[PDB]
Amino acid sequence: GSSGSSGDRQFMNVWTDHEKEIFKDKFIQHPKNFGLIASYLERKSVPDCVLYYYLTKKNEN
Repeated sequence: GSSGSSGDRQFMNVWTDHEKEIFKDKFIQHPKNFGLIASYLERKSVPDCVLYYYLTKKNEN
């Protein structure tokens, strides 16, 4: 990983590995806090991450 910013100029709106890692990184510290986890992920919003929490915690009751 030498080249920092290769390009990816195209607008890509999809949860990527890099993102996921961040979603959890903070979660551990400030769990149940979408206000922060979102602050870091500018590309994403507050009410945008709240969903993920469910997706990962979606079971059949």
